[PDB]
Amino acid sequence: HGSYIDITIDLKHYNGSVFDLRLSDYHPVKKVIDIAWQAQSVSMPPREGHWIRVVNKDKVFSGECKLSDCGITNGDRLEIL
Repeated sequence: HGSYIDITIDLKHYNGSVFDLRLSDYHPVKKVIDIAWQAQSVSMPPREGHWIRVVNKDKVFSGECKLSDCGITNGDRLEIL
């Protein structure tokens, strides 16, 4: 169910790492955050609100939005705030 997209996650506001991710766009922008914490050594944790900024598009989305509904596609870089 959905459609696979290749994106980049940027933890600039945390340990500063950057990884690439491929997942179904029917997922909530929030999913990128769960995955981010599982995959990386982020001794933080994440900030409430779960807000993301699509760097290449200079637009912020609520972590509750559906990725597809945010026009987020391959190439997009999501900066977790």
